[PDB]
Parts: sequence; C-alpha cells; structure tokens
Amino acid sequence: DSFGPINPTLNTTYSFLTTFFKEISEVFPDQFIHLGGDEVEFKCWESNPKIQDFMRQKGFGTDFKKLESFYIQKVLDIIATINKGSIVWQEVFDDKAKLAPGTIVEVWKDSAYPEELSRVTASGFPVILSAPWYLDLISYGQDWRKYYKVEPLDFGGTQKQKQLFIGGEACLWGEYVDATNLTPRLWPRASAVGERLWSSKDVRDMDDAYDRLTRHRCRMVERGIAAQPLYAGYCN
Amino acid sequence: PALWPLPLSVKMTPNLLHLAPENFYISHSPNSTAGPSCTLLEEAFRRYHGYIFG
Amino acid sequence: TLEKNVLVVSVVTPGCNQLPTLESVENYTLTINDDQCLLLSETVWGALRGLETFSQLVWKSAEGTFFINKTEIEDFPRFPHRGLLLDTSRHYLPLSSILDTLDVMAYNKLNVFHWHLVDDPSFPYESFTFPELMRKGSYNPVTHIYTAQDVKEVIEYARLRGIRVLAEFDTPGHTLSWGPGIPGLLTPCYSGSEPSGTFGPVNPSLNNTYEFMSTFFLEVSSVFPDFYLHLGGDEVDFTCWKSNPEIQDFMRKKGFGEDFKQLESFYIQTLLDIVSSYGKGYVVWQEVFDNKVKIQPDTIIQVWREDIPVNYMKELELVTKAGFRALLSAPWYLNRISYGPDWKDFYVVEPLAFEGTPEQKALVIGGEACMWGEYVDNTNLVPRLWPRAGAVAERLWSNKLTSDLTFAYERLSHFRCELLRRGVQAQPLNVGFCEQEFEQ
Amino acid sequence: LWPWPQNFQTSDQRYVLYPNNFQFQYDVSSAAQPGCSVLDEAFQRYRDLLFG
Amino acid sequence: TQVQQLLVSITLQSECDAFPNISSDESYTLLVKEPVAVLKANRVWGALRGLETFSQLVYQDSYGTFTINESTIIDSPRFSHRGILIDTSRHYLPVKIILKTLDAMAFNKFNVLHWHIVDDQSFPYQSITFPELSNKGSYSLSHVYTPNDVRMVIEYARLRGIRVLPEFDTPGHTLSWGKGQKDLLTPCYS
Ligand SMILES: *[C@@H]1O[C@H](CO)[C@@H](O[C@@H]2O[C@H](CO)[C@@H](O[C@@H]3O[C@H](CO)[C@@H](O)[C@H](O)[C@@H]3O)[C@H](O)[C@H]2NC(C)=O)[C@H](O)[C@H]1NC(C)=O
Ligand SMILES: *[C@@H]1O[C@H](CO)[C@@H](O[C@@H]2O[C@H](CO)[C@@H](O[C@@H]3O[C@H](CO)[C@@H](O)[C@H](O)[C@@H]3O)[C@H](O)[C@H]2NC(C)=O)[C@H](O)[C@H]1NC(C)=O
Ligand SMILES: CC1=N[C@@H]2[C@@H](O)[C@H](O)[C@@H](CO)O[C@@H]2S1
Ligand SMILES: CC1=N[C@@H]2[C@@H](O)[C@H](O)[C@@H](CO)O[C@@H]2S1
Repeated sequence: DSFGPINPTLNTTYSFLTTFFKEISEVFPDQFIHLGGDEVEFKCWESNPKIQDFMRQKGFGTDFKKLESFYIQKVLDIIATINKGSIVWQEVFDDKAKLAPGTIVEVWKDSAYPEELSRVTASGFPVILSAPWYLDLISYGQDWRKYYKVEPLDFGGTQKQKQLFIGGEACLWGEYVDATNLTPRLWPRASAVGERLWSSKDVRDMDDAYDRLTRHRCRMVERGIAAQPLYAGYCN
Repeated sequence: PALWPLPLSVKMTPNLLHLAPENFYISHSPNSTAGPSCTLLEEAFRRYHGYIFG
Repeated sequence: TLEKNVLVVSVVTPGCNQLPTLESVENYTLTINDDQCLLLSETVWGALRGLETFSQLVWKSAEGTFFINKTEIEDFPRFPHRGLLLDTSRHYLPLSSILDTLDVMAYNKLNVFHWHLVDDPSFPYESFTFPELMRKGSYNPVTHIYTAQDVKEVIEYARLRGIRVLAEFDTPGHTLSWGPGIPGLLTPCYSGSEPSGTFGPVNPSLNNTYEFMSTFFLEVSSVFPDFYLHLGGDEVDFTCWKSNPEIQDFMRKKGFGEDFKQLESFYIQTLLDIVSSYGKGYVVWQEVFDNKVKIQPDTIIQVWREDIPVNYMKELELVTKAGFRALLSAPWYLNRISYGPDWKDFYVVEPLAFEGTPEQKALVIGGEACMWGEYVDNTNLVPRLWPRAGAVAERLWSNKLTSDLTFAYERLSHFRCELLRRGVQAQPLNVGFCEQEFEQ
Repeated sequence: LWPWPQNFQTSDQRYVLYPNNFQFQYDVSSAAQPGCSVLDEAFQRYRDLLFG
Repeated sequence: TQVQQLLVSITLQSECDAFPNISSDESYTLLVKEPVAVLKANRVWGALRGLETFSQLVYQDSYGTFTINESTIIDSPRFSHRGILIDTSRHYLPVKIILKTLDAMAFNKFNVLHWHIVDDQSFPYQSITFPELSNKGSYSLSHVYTPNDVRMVIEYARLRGIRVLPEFDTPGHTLSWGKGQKDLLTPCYS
C-alpha cells in the first residue's frame, strides 16, 4: 500500500503549502524559490477514485498534464502572492502551464535540449541550463573537457532571445554522493563550468585551460579544498 | 599567470613588484561609498590577506 | 549469560616474526557457545583473519548493550593470492595513505599489497645503489620520495597484518623516469636517419643495461623480503626499437630477424635469470606470455586485458592449459570508474568460468583489484577504493556459491557503515545513511 | 560480516560483552604465546577498534 | 619595486549590508602598480570577485619572495546565474562540508547555491511551523538542519557573494513529506 505524489484535489494541501511557503519566504532572503515539478508520476493519481471525480468536476478528462498544471499554478500564485519569484523544472513548461512573466525554467534533459532552449526563450521565459553538466554522472578520463566544451548559446533564436538565457548550474545529485566523496567529485570538474559561465565565449583553448586548471586545482588544495587531479602530476 | 576563471581582459607586463606580509594593507579608498563600517568587506579584507600569504 | 574472553590458539608454530608467504595457511575456526569462546587457527595468519571476523560479529542493541552471538564458523580463503594494486608513480602517495590503505586491506582480508612504485612520469623510489634514479626521476627529490626507511615501514606494517608486499619496478616499458639518472639505459628513437629527442623503452642491445639491472635488482631483492617480485612487461612498444639503427644491427647478429617479440624475450630471459639467481620468484603481466617469450615454468602470469588479443576468460584458459599460474585483474579495474554501483560488476565475476580440468583450474591462485593512478592521488584515493574493492575481496575469499547480489548489498552496506565508524572515508553504495556520518 | 565465511553457523542466542573488562588470551596449548608479535599487537589494535 | 597597499574602491551605492540577487553587478577593474595597487568596482560584489582575482596573481618566486606582475584587469561575468546544485536529501551533508563547498565556489566565482534540500528519501529541514516534517521524515534526529544551521549557511554564503536558492520539490519527490503530514500524499489503490 504505497503512496503517490502530493494530492492536488484537497484544499488541506494548499492551506498547508501556503503556511509552509510563507515560512520559506522568511527563512530564505533570496528573491526566487525553486518548486521543482519534475518526474511527476501519473500512475497513482490515475488509479484513485476520489481524484477521478475531480477530473470531471473541472472537465480535464484524463489528461493528467492539466491536473499537474493546475497544481503548479496554484502554487506559483502562493509564491507571487508572497513577493517571491519562482524557478521550476522543464516538465512544468512542457505539460502546457501558465507561468507569470519572470518565472524561471531550468532545462535538465539531454534530448533536444537546445530545442528546449529555443521554446523556453521564444515563449518569453528566462532559462537556466543544467542538462550538459550532470556532475553526479561520473566517468573514467578527463571528462572536465566535455563540460568545458559546451557552448550554452548554440540554439535557434533572435539576439533578443539570448538575453533571456541568464546562466547555468552544475548538479551533484546525492544518490551516490555524501560527505565522503563530495569535494573530490565536485572539484575541479565544476571549475570547468565556472569558467564557461564567467569567461568570454571565445575562451576555449584546451592547452591553456589545462595549463591554468592544473595550477588552479593545486591552489584549491592549498586552501584546503580536496579537489581531484586532472591527470598525473603533482602540487607544491 | 594563474587565473581561473580567465577574466574578460588581462593585460600583463614583465615588470615585477614585491609584497610584504607584515606590511601589506587592504583598506578602502577615501572616495568610496563603503568604509570601515562595512562588515562584509572588512571580513574579506582579513580573510584574503590570509589566502595571499599564509 | 556473558562473555569475558576470547581464547586464541594456534597449532602451527612458525613464530610471528617471519613474513607471510603464498603458501601460508589462513584457516581458522570461531566457536562461541555457552561452554566456550574459542578462536582456533592453524597459522598465526589465520588468527588475524579470525580476529577480524570476530570484531565484525560484535554488535549493540538500541540500548547500547555490547553483544556477541552464539556462533560456529569454519573459514578459509578460496584463493591464496588476494591482492590490491596501488600506483604511486602517476601521483605520489604519502606514507600515511599507504599504511591506512593496509589497515582497510586487513579488514577486507586482502593479503597482497601490489606496489607499483615507479613508472613513466615519476620515480619516487630512492635507490642507494643508483641514487641518481630518485634524484632526477621523482617529482621533487625531498617531498615526493620513498626512503629506505619509508619502505621498511610499509613492509613491517603489512607483515603485522598478514599482508605480503609485492614490489613492481616495471621493465622494459614504462621507464621514462629512469632516463635521467642512468644515461643510455633508454632507447633513443629515430626519425629516419637522425635521433628525434624522444626516448623509448629500456635498451636491450647494450651491456651497460644488463649490468645496471643486475646491480639494481640485487638491491630490490635485498629490500623486499617476499619470495616473489613483479617484473612487469606490459605495453612494451616496438616502434622505438625498430626505428633505431644501432638496435637493428644487434638484431642481425643474434639472428632475431624482424620480430621484436623475441628481442623482448632476450631481455626478459636475461632479467629473469638475474632475479632468479638472488633466490626470488616472479610475477609478470600477460604480454610476456602473449608475446611467446621463453619463460620459466614457475612464473606467474597476471591477466589484465579484457578483449585483445583474446577474451580475459580465454587468456585464463590459455595460460593455465600451458601450465602457468594465473592472477586475474582484467575485470577489476578500480581506476575505470562509472556512474552508479559498479561494485556489482566486480562481485559478479567468476574467475573459474572457463574451459579447463580441475587441476588446470587449480593454477588460478587469485587476483588483484587495480587502482591505477592517472586520475587518483591523496585527494580522492580512499573513497574510490572502498567499498568497491571489497566486492573483489569477497569474490576472492568467499565460496563460489556466495553470489546473491541482494545478500551482498545488505552486508557490504553494513560493512561500509562500519568502515565509517573506523574512520574510513568509504563512499555510499546507494541512497540512505549511516547514523554516525563521516565527518573529519 | 564481510567477506562471507565459508562455513558460518549462526544463532539468535546472544551473550553480553564488557568493553573494558574484556581480554584476548592465548591458550596454554597454543603454539603462539605472548612474545608473538603479530598477535601481541593485533590484540591491542582490535580492542581499540571494538571499544576505543 | 614594492606593492605597499591595495585600496578597494566602491563606485556606486555599496549594497554592503544586503543579500545579492540575480541582478547584482559583479564587475570590477584591477590595477597592480607601485607603490599602491587599486581595485575598483561599482558594487561590493565586484570587489569580492576582484579580491579573488588578486589572490591568484600574487606568488612566491624561486626564493620565496612574494611577487606580483604589474597588470591591468577589467572583468565582468558573461552570465549572472552561475550555480551548483547540492542534494542533501539522498544523503545528509554535515553543515561543515556545505561551508567548504561555498569557499570552493568563492574561489570559483559561482554565485548561486541551488540547495535541493528535501526529497523522497529524507526530509532534513527543521520547519518552525511544521515540526513533525523533520521529526518523522528525516533519516534520523541528528540528520537535521535546524533553523540556526540554515541561518549560518545563508550568512556564510552572503560573505562570499553567493545567493542561496532553496528547492522544495513538488508534487513529485515528496514521499518523505507524508511521514509527518497525514493525507497530504495521494494514496495508491490497486
Ligand atoms: C584448511 O582448509 C582447507 C579447505 O577446507 C582444507 O582443505 C581441504 O581438506 C579436505 C578434507 O580432507 C580435502 O578434501 C579431500 O580431498 C581429497 C582429494 O583431494 C578427497 O579424495 C577426500 O575425500 C577429501 O574430500 C580438500 O581437498 C582440501 N582442500 C580444499 C581447498 O578444500 C585444509 O585441510 C585445511 N587445513 C587444515 C590443516 O585443517
Ligand atoms: C543475533 O540475535 C539477535 C537477537 O535475536 C538478532 O537481533 C535482531 O535482528 C533481527 C533480524 O534483523 C531483528 O528482527 C527483525 O528484522 C526484520 C527485518 O527488517 C523486521 O521485519 C522485524 O520486525 C525485526 O526488526 C530484531 O529486531 C533484532 N533483535 C531481536 C530482539 O530479535 C541478530 O540479528 C542476531 N544476529 C545475526 C547476525 O543473526
Ligand atoms: C533535475 C533532475 N531531477 C532528477 C533528480 O531527482 C534525480 O536525483 C537525478 C538523478 O541523478 O535525475 C534527475 S536530474
Ligand atoms: C599493467 C598495466 N600497465 C598499464 C599502466 O601503466 C596504466 O597506468 C594502466 C591504466 O589503466 O593501464 C595499464 S595496466
């Protein structure tokens, strides 16, 4: 007798999500709050009689994309109501839901992700990219190169669309990450991302990036950050 | 050099300059809208003098 | 009732002053009932095994009450040679790191520390016969070194745990660091008619060279008490040899022709004769065998290659059907990391999964997890090593039958929280926690 | 228990241990008796692991 | 031959005692010259990135003498959101290690810590209004981020020009919320 996602039919839920998100408002002084809305499984909602009534009550049919949209819009208002902006995973933008201008969309999927970059900025929403820099997804070899290589601005769109691309994120999901292998796994692999987002578009020279990174990796170690080595070598 | 990330403009000369630990000072310019009351900066000021030398 | 003592009784005698050898016996029985609490082993080395097993069987209730169970155990290793390779050339490893690595090998009942001391980028070993090797080879002749003192500590440390130390000074390949310090040793490669600044593998055409190795491997065999030495021979490149005209001349005189496989065989034979006359046996990577080198029938082939030239399970068949003893390392490459839990891939292997007779399969004496060091140093070593090499540890000790992944996961995760309680920086196996989280 | 023993017979019948008032002692008939370096240290190291 | 002083000059209204947002000007201009080197930036944030840049220019020479090449740097970020996503749900991250991550972001000019704080596996967040959320959803009672822990992170990230953007993922990834919130989670029938 397992459970499912949160129940969007009750207004216990939304009175709970209010008092809660009002607390978050006063705990975290940042303008934006990430709500998520990713990998939303419709398996359980579908097999629920009480929920199946709500679907006629509003005439959604059996399009659970809509019930999802409804829930996420009920929340977005709770946030806009409390003078906070919002960030949300790309599913929400992709199950057709109304977002108040200024709502951030974070792209995280590989499949035609520059096409997702196009849609999100064509529909006048600001975008964050995380898709290419999945840092939890480890592999043998100097994979810092693959993260250094990404050019976030390679997708369809007028110059006016590129202004809506504001930046990116390197993601270390903890499924296989905790205190024991975080610092090594993060750094210097994320430093690659760090230059990409800060430095000019035409800063791509591999030999120089290597040359500066190896020396930056040691300075990290010297400052007590246990960053892993790019390749055979040494510090001091 | 050693910069990471690489800034937007870096113009270097071969001419060297030397620093003194017990004689180097990070302080506010007299014409700056933040002074010795600035917690944030005062903190960094102390912290970095540590990193640079140490 | 309660228990106040463990009685430890060893039948075999050879003190506790000699170092363990390939033939040592690790059997023990652990019997804990009302009438008794007995750890009984054959050799002193079995007792260490027993003591580990014992530490792990201790436990405490939610109240915190230290308990041990009624337990009857008779145990022994499946394979005699259960090792761990460390590479201290691609990156230097502080002595503390090596000793700590031996503490964990203990808990995992590993019994051979394969020490890949030297290689292309680095020569961290200090030679007193040839001081200039370390002096012009190491990354930094003071900070990144192993002193005669350092090396004697590792050996004694390992011995105190029942770990044999297997030294590897890879030759003729992987020797770029030996180049400075001993001149002429390496082969100078050629463009077409004039040398091209680049140096190849150890030059087998010169007498100087064999005189060097003879002096040097006397030192090596003095310093490392274990009967066996690993002499390498992996990834030897013929490109630089063939390109050189002076060597080409040496090939004609002995009548070697055009294949440098037997030129290689000339070197190794001579090198195995040298090592053999100091009373040492030797392990060797598979290439020597694949390259049809004339090789002593007491040699040990370490199989490391997955596909080329033949499947690693076929390599094992070939090596054994030819009468040589085999180490398996191929599918246990801890340097090659991948997303998610690749420990299952290590655990799942079965070393005796090949076409062979009982006594032919009997030449497989164990194997080694390899932690090569290109991307690994002091900073990420521990978490990368454990508990992924523990999968191998059980594969090499436990019974052919113990293979159910769920039962493996249940224990290895419980073991991993125990590593944590013992100050080991072991990485997670999946989602979850240990109640006493790693914090240092 | 890692690695898994060859023959391990287990029970739920349990006994009490006393961290401090606990010792490892060689039987009289043992070939290895005090002076046995390997186990002289071992005994010390494992009582630190178990009850440090 | 000497650098005697680095003077930090804030051009515009400092924003000295504030929290940085998505539109915080992190641009600076650096001058390494004798006898007095000068760092200038409109806002406080620029000066943070500049003092970081400046730490990466001083070095010791062959003899351990502290040395900097005289140079002129002009620098602004290409992007304004440059973050790291950390997940403290799937495994609990001791507060000390989150701080070290910030320092390492400070060295790496990252300015956002996406703190994916909760998920299916555990609810480490100690809510003031809903105290049962952590009490029943967290891995254990020690595996919790009390208000003051969370306070400390935010004030620790401020002193390095990092914004803490928390994430409370909904409506999926919430199996832990219903450990301490009855009827909040859709029950699976069939
Ligand atoms: C240390 O543990 C090993 C493994 O249990 C002991 O070895 C095994 O002893 C058994 C019992 O005799 C051997 O089985 C015998 O084998 C012969 C043919 O080889 C068979 O015809 C007999 O009927 C009998 O079953 C077994 O071969 C042997 N080896 C292994 C690897 O299982 C060993 O005796 C123990 N050491 C001591 C001194 O207690
Ligand atoms: C040695 O004996 C003790 C005491 O009998 C054993 O302790 C106990 O461990 C068992 C098995 O894990 C626990 O029983 C149950 O675990 C299952 C599986 O999740 C769960 O469904 C049950 O509700 C219960 O928790 C038990 O709680 C615990 N203590 C008692 C009082 O039985 C111990 O496992 C034995 N050692 C070994 C290795 O056999
Ligand atoms: C955004 C994302 N949402 C999911 C996370 O909840 C998982 O933890 C992660 C596994 O690494 O995969 C995707 S990335
Ligand atoms: C034997 C072997 N010799 C080589 C080593 O020099 C490398 O470091 C290692 C990296 O995987 O690969 C093979 S294994």
